Amino acid sequence: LFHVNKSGFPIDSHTWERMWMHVAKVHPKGGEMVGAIRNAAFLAKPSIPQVPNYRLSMTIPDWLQAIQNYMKTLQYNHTGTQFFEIRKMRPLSGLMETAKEMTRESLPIKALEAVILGIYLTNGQPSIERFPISFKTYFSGNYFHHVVLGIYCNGRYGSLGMSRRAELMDKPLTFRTLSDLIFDFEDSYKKYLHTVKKVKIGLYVPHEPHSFQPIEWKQLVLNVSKMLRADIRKELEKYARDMRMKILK
Amino acid sequence: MRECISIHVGQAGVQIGNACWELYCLEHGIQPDGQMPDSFNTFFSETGAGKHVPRAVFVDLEPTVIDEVRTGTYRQLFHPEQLITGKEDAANNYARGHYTIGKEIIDLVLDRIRKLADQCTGLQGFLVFHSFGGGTGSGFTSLLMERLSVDYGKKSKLEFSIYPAPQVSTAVVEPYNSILTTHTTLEHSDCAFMVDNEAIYDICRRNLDIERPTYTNLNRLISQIVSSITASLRFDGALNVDLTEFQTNLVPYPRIHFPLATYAPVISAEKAYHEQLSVAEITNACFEPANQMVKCDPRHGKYMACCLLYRGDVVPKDVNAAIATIKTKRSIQFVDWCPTGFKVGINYQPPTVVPGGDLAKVQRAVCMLSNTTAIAEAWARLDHKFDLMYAKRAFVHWYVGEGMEEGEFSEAREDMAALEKDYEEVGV
Amino acid sequence: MRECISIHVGQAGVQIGNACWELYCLEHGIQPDGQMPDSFNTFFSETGAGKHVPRAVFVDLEPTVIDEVRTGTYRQLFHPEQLITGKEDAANNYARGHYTIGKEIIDLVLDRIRKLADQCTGLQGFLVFHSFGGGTGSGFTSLLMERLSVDYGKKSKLEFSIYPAPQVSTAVVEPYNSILTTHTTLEHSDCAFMVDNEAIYDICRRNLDIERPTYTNLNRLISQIVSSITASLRFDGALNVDLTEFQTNLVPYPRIHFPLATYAPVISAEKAYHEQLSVAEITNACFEPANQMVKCDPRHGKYMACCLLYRGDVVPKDVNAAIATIKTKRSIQFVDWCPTGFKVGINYQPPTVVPGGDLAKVQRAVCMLSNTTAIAEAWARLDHKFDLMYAKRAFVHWYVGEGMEEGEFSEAREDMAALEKDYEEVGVDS
Amino acid sequence: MREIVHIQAGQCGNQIGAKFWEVISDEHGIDPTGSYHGDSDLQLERINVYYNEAAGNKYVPRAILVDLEPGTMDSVRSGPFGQIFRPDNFVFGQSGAGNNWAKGHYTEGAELVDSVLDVVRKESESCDCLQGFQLTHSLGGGTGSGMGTLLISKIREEYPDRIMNTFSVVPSPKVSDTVVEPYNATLSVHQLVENTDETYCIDNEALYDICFRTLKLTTPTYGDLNHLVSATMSGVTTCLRFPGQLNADLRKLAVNMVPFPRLHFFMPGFAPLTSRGSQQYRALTVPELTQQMFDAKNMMAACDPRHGRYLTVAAVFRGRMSMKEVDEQMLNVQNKNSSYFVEWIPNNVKTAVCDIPPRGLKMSATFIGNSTAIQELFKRISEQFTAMFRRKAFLHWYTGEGMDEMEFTEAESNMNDLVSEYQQYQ
Ligand SMILES: Nc1nc2c(ncn2[C@@H]2O[C@H](COP(=O)(O)CP(=O)(O)OP(=O)(O)O)[C@@H](O)[C@H]2O)c(=O)[nH]1
Ligand SMILES: Nc1nc2c(ncn2[C@@H]2O[C@H](COP(=O)(O)OP(=O)(O)OP(=O)(O)O)[C@@H](O)[C@H]2O)c(=O)[nH]1
Ligand SMILES: Nc1nc2c(ncn2[C@@H]2O[C@H](COP(=O)(O)OP(=O)(O)OP(=O)(O)O)[C@@H](O)[C@H]2O)c(=O)[nH]1
Ligand SMILES: [Mg+2]
Ligand SMILES: [Mg+2]
Ligand SMILES: [Mg+2]
Repeated sequence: LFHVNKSGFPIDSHTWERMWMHVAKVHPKGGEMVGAIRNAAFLAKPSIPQVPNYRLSMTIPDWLQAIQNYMKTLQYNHTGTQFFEIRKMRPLSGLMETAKEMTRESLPIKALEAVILGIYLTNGQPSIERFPISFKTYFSGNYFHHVVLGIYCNGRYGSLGMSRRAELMDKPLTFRTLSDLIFDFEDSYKKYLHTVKKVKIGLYVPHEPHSFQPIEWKQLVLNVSKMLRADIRKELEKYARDMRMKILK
Repeated sequence: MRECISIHVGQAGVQIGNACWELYCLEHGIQPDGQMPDSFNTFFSETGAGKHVPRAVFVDLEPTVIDEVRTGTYRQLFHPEQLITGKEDAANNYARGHYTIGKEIIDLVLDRIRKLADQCTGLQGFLVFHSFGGGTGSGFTSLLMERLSVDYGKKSKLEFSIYPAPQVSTAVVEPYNSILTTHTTLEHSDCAFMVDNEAIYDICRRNLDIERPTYTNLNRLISQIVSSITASLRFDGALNVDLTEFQTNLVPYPRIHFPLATYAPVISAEKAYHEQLSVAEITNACFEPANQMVKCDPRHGKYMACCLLYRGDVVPKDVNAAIATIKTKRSIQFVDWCPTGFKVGINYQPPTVVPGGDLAKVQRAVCMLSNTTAIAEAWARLDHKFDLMYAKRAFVHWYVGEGMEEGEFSEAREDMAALEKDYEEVGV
Repeated sequence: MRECISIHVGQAGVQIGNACWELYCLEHGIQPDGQMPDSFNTFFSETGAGKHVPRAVFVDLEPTVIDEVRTGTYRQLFHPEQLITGKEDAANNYARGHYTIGKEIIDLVLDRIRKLADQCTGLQGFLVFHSFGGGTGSGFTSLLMERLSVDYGKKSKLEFSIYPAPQVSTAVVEPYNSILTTHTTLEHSDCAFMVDNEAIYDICRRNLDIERPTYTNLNRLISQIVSSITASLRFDGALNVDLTEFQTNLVPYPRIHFPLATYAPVISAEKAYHEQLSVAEITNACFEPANQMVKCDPRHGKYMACCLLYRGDVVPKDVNAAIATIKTKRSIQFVDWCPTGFKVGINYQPPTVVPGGDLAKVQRAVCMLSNTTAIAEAWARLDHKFDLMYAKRAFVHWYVGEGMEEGEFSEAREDMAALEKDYEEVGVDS
Repeated sequence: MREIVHIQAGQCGNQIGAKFWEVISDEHGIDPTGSYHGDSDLQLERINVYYNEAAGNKYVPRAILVDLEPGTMDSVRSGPFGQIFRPDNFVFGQSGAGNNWAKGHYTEGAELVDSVLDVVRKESESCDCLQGFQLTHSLGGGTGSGMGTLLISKIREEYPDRIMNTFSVVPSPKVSDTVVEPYNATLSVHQLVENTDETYCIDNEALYDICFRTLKLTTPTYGDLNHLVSATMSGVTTCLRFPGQLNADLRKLAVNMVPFPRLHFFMPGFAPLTSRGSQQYRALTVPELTQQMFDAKNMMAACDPRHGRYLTVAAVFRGRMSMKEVDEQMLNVQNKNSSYFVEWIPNNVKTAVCDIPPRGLKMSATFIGNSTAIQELFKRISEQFTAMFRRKAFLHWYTGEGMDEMEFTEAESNMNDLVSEYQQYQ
C-alpha cells in the first residue's frame, strides 16, 4: 500500500529511499530512468499554478469548473506516496492549515486531500454548500474505497473529486436529485466492471474555517448492492430532505 | 423498576396533562405540594425528606399555558426546569414547529429526557400527548419522536392524540397538519390512540346529562382512560397486563396499531342509584356504538383484536360469562382469522373520583380497547377535506415560505391512501 | 508538617484571595480578627495567645486594592508586613511589570517569601494567583516565578490563572500579555489551572439562576475549587491525595500540565428540594459540556487523565459504579495509551457555604480535574487575536519603549505554536 | 517457639493489619489494654507465637509498622486496639511517596529503611526459635510496593533460612483508583518472585463480589473487606497456636503446595460466609463447607478457576469434626471434578483439622488453592503495561528519581516468563 510522509518538510532520508525503492521495484524497466532522473544535472522548473479568486460577475457552475481545472492542472498523484498526512478525526482548523500550506507548496494530490482542497477553496461562498461522499466497492477479489465532494448550489447537485480514471471524479451541477447523482456514479463504476457494495454520505460542512468541528462521514450508510434501487432512492431522497432542512443532528 | 416518562406537547397536551397529574396525585395520595401525608415509583421519584417529583416533561413553544401551570395550584410539584417554553408559538403551521422554531429548543428538552431516563433503573416506555390539528403538536412532536427513536431504539412509545372531528372544528388548516403528522405517528409510534371532541361531547350530553360541557370534562375522561391503561404497572391483580404484553394481542401486523379506547360505566351521580351496574351490563355497554370516543360506526366494521382491562370488584367467572354472551351476538362481527380476540386483565383497585368532577362513585370499571377496522372511515372523511383544499393550493404559501417543500403534501396523501388500503386489505 | 504558601498578585489575584481567605477562615472556625473562639496548620500559623496568621503574601504595584484590603474587614487577620504595595500600576504593560516597575519591589517580596518558607518545617509547594491579561499579573508573575524556580528547584508551584475569554474582554492589549506570559507559565510552574469569566457567567446564569452576577460570585466559585483541591491536606478520608500524588497521576509528559477544573453540584437553594443529588448524578454532571469553566467544548477532544476529588457523604462503591457507567458511555472518549484514567479521592468534610453567598447547603460534592486535549481551542483563538494585531505592529511602541526587545514577541508566538503542536501530536491513536 | 514477626507497609497494609490484630486479640482473649481476661488455658499456651510478655503481665503484639507519611500512624494508634503496640516500633517519614515506585525504593525509602531493619533485627534477636515473617502491602502504589520489596530483599539477604508470607492486594482492572498501577505492580512482582516463599494474591473486585452476592450487604465499606482478609489470615496459621488432630505449620504448607520453586502464588478462600437473613436455612455441616469452599463465586482473587487446573489445594479445617467425613468429602470432590485437577499429581489435597473454631461459629474452614488460572490476573496487568510503556506515558516521574528505562523491560520480560511458566502446566 502507498505510504505517507510524516516528517513535515523536507522529506527525510528514510521515506526518500523507501519511495525510490518502491518506484524502482514497480517500474518494469526500473533503474534506467530512475538513475537518469536522480543524476540529472538540470531539469525544467515546474510553473506555479495560481490560486483562482472568486469574482461576482462570473457564474457558480463556472466556478466549480474552474476549481476542477486547477485541480486537474495540479497533476494528480500516482507516485504511490502521500505527501501530506491527514487525520479524519482531526478538528477542522488543522485541516485548513494543511490545505493552505498544501496550496503554498502545490505538490501532487490524491482523492482525500483533493476533497479537502475543494472544501478549502469553496469555504468562501455561503451560497455554495458542500459535503462528502464515500464508496466501498469490490473488484477482482479485493475491496477498494473512494471519496468525493458533492455540492448543492442553486438547488442542483454536482460533484468534484479526483481519481486515476477520468469520469469518476467530476460532474456538473445538472442533477435534480441526489439519487440520480449516486446512480450515475454507480453506472460509471459498473463501466469499469467494479461492483459497489456500500455507500456512505456525511453532512454539510460548516462555513466557519477556524472551528474545531470534525468532519462526519458515516451519518448515513447503506449496502447498495444487496437492496433494489427503488428503496435506495426512497431512503436517499428522505435523507436529502432531512439534510437540506438541517434537521439531522 | 417499572417506570414510564410522559411528555406533553402543545396546548392540548399540557391541558390534558393537568388532569392526568391531578388524577395520579389523587390516586397515590400525594398532596399538591408533593409531600405524602411503593406503587408511586412508576410515575414519581422520591427526592429525600418525603418529596415526590413527577416524571414529566411539559413542552410548548409559547409561554401562556405553561405559565398558568407555573403560577397555578401545582407550582410546587413539577421540577422548575421540566417546564420548558419558547417565545412564539408554531401558529397552526407545521413548518414553523418542525423546522424553524422547533430547532432552537429541541436540545434543551432532549437533555432533560436523558437526565430523567438516567434516573430510571428499568424504563418501560414513553407516553406522548399531543394534538393533530396544531402546529406545535404536529411539527414538534414529529421532531421529538424522530430524535427519541434514534436515541432510545428499544422503548415503546404510546401516543394519545386528539384527532380532528368530522363537523366541529376550531381551525381552517387542520387537514394539512393532520396529514403531515400521520407520517411520524405511523412510522415511529407503537400504539396511537385517536380521540374526537364531538364524540366525547355527545357522551357527556347523553350519559352525564351535562348540556353545556367544556374541555375540562373531556380531559378528565381521557385522563381516566390513561389511568386505566397503566393500572397494571402500579397496582396488583389477578391478571396483570404490562405494556409489551398489552401491545402483543393487539397488533397483528406491524402497521395495524391504531386502536380506539372506550370506558364504562359513565353516568351522573344521581342516575347510579337506579342502575344495577353488574359486570354483564358494563360489558354490553362497552360494545354499543353510542359509547365510542371516536365519531365512528363500529357496526360497519369487524373487531380484529380486543382487550378488556377490568378493575375493581371483579372475578374471572363473570368476565368469562360476559365474553361468552358477547361472542354469540350477531351485530358484534369478528374476523375469521382471529378465533380468540379477548385479552383480559383484572385489578383490585376501583376507579377514583376527583372532588370537583361530575362522575359517580362506581365499584367496578372496564377499559375496552379495540383494533377494529371501522376507524378507516374516521380517516377517510379527513382525506376528503384535504382533497377540497389542495386542489386550489389554498394556504400553501405559508408552508412553502416557512421552509418546507411542496412534494411533502402529495407524499403524505399517498401514504394515507396506502394506509387505508392496508386496513381494507385485512378483514376480507 | 504539610504546607503551602499563597501569593496573590494584581487586582484579580487579590480579589480572589479575599474570597479564598474568607472561605478558609469560615471552614476552620477562625474569626475575622484571627482569634479562634490541628487541621488549620496547612494555611495558618499560631503565634501564641491563639492569634492565627495566614501564610499569604499580598502584592500589587498599585496601592488601591491592597489599601482596600487594609481598610476592609480583615485588617486584623493578616499582619501588616505581608501586604506589599508599589507606587504606580503596570498599566496593562508587560514590560513595566517585568522590567521597569517590577525591579524596585521584587527583592522586597522575595525576602518575605524567604521569611515565610523559613517558618515552616515541611513545605509542599506554592499557590500563586494571577491573571494573564494584566500587566502586573503577567510581568510580575514572570519575574517572581523565575526567581523562585532558580531559588527552590524542586518545590511544586500551582498557578490559578484567569485566561481571557473568546468574546467577552475588558482590554485591548490582552493577547500581547497572554502570549508573553505563556513562556513563564510553561517551564517554571507545575500545574496551571486556566479559568474564564464567560464560562462562569454562563454557569451562574443557568445553574444558579442569577441574571446579574458580579465578580464576587466568580471569586466564590473559584475559591470553592481551590478549597476542594487543598482538602486532603487538612482533613482525612478513605483516600488521600496530596500535591505530588495527583501531579504524578495527571501530568503524562513533562511539558503538558494544563488541566481544566470543574465543580458539582452548583444549584440554587430553591431547586435543591426537587433534586436528589446522589453520587451518580453529581458524577455525571461533571462531564457534561455545560459545566466546564473554560469556554471550550470537551466533546471535540479526548481525556488523557482525570481526577475526581469527592468530599462529603460518599463511599467508594458508589464511586466505582459511577466510573463504570462513565466508561460505558461512548460520547466520553478517552485515549488508548491510558487504559485506566481515574484518580479517585474521598474526603469526609462536606462543602462549606459562605453566609452572604448563594449556594445550596448540599451534603456531597465532587471536583473534577481533566487533562483533556480540548484546551487547545482556548489557546488557538487567542493566537488568532495576536496574529491580527502584531501584523500591523499595533501598540508595540508602548512595549519597546520600556526597554523590551521586539524579537521576544515572535519568540513567544513560536513557543506557543510549539506548545499547541506538542499538545496535539499526543492523543493520536496507538 | 516458632514465633512470627509481623510487618505492615502502606495505608492498605496498615488497615488490614489493624483488623488482623483485632481479630487475633479477640481470638486469644486479650484486653484492648493488652491485659489477659481469657477463660481457657489453650489461649495462653501459645500466646508467644504473636505476642511478647511484658512486665506487669501484659501482652504486646510483635508488630512493626512503617509508612512514609505520618498520618496512618495517627489513624492506627487512634483507632481501636491502637494502644497495644509499642510506640518505638512505629516508623514514619516526612511525606508519602505520592504514587511512585522509584521514590519509595531508591530515594526517599532508602533513608528510612535502616530504622526498619534495626527494629526488625531487635525483634528477631529477642526470641529463640523464629519461624518466619509476615508482611501486608499493596502492589499498586509507591510505599507498600517499593518499600515492601526493598524490605523483603534486605531481610532475605540477612535471613536466608526463614520463610516469608506477603499478603499482597493485587490491582484489578474494574475497580481502579490510580493511574500508574501497572508500572508499580510489574516492578514489585519482579522482585516478589525471587524473594518470597508464599504470596496470597487478594483482590478488591472479588471481595466486593463476595459482599454483594453472599453476605448481601447494602453498603460494604473497607472495614468488611479487611475483616474477610483478616479471617483468612487468622485461618492460615491456626495450627501454630492450638492443638489439632492433624496439624500443619507454615513449612508443611510450603512443602505441600509448591512443586517447583517459582510457583508459590496462591489464591485463598473462606467458608461459611452467610447473609444475616439466611442464617436459619442451613445445616452448618462438613458437606456445606466443602461445597462452599470450592464454589467459583467464593475465591478472593478475581479469577475464574474453571479456566485452569488446581496444581495443589489445602484446606485447614477448624472445629470439632470427624476425620473420615473430611477424607471422603475431599476425595469425592476431586473425583467429581477430575477435569479441573492435574493428572500428574496423585493427590491434590492436603487437609488439616484444628479443634478450636472461630468465636462466633461452630465450625469453619480456610481454602488455599494453588490454581494455574492465576496467570489471568497477571496477564491483564501485562496488557495495561504494554499500553502505557509503548508511549512512555508518565515515565519521566520515575526516571527523575534515577531509575533507568531498561528496568521496565527487565521487569516485563520476567513477567512474561512467569506467566509462561504457569501456563506451561495446562
Ligand atoms: N481492603 C482494603 N483495600 C484498600 C484499602 N486501602 C486501599 N485499598 C486499596 O489500595 C489501593 C492502593 O493502595 P495504597 O493507596 O495504600 C498505595 P500506598 O499507600 O501503600 O503508597 P503511597 O500512596 O505512597 O502512600 C487502592 O486502590 C485501594 O483500592 C483498605 O483500607 N482496605
Ligand atoms: N380535548 C381537548 N382538546 C383540546 C384542548 N385544548 C386544545 N384542544 C384541541 O386542539 C386542537 C388544536 O391544537 P392546539 O393544541 O390548539 O394547537 P397547538 O398544539 O397548541 O399548536 P399551536 O397552534 O402552535 O399553539 C383544537 O382543535 C382543539 O380541539 C383540551 O384542553 N382538550
Ligand atoms: N474572575 C475575576 N477576574 C477579574 C477580576 N478582576 C479583574 N479580572 C480580570 O483581570 C483582567 C485584567 O487584568 P488585571 O488582573 O485587572 O490586571 P492587574 O492584575 O490589575 O495588573 P495592572 O493592569 O497593572 O493593574 C480582566 O480581563 C478581568 O477578566 C475579578 O475580580 N475576578
Ligand atoms: Mg398554542
Ligand atoms: Mg490593577
Ligand atoms: Mg499512602
